[PDB]
Amino acid sequence: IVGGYTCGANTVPYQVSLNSGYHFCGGSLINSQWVVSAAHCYKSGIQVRLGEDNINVVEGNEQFISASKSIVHPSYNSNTLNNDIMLIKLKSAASLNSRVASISLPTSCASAGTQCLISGWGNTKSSGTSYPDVLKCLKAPILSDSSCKSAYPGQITSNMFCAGYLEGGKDSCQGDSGGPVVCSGKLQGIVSWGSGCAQKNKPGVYTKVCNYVSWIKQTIASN
Ligand SMILES: N=C(N)c1ccc(CNC(=O)[C@@H]2CCCN2C(=O)CNC2CCCC2)cc1
Ligand SMILES: [Ca+2]
Repeated sequence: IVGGYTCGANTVPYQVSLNSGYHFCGGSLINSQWVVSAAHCYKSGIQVRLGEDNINVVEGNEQFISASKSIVHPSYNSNTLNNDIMLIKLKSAASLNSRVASISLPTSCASAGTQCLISGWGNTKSSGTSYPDVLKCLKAPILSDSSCKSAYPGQITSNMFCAGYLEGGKDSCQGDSGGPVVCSGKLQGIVSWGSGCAQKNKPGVYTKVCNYVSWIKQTIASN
């Protein structure tokens, strides 16, 4: 997260870290046994880490639970990142508490101009590399689809939306991948792609979660 701030410990209690010996992606807890992330975060041997603030220090509210299954969206295309969403099931139900909490799926999509919260353990530099070890936050509005499409002609689908700031300086970044965009109490976006981080006229691109709520609800009910 570039241009953001320290959230504070467990203030984003639906935020998860995906770990396979190291943090490699974010995710969102949507109920005691299931996580949503980006399909580009798929890999085998994932351990879900809940209740995290400093990801390099055991502070006392963590839950580490191995994934039992992963389900990438059936229409995921890795080249275009269309349908960049996956579901991960926990080997055992998480113990839900104030620091480990699920985030509601939308009932309908969010509008351009709605303010959201984006969070993650990703790079904080727009030039160069620096990884934070505590969770970083960023409040960012959803941008018009046309500004989105003008930034990335022919690369935006109906399953993507842009958020952030066209002037640059504030954006998500590598390592934030699969992490949440929460607007009005609902998970509306997943950190998916962009060009560089916090560059002028290159806003962040997010998976459009409202399009996938029926798929999510059907898939968890059958798995
Ligand atoms: N500036 C940002 N908001 C931002 C930029 C990049 C990321 C991380 N995501 C990525 O790097 C993703 C996953 C693997 C390939 N990838 C890409 O961005 C590759 N670029 C193409 C653009 C059209 C679809 C794929 C996360 C956030
Ligand atoms: Ca920790």
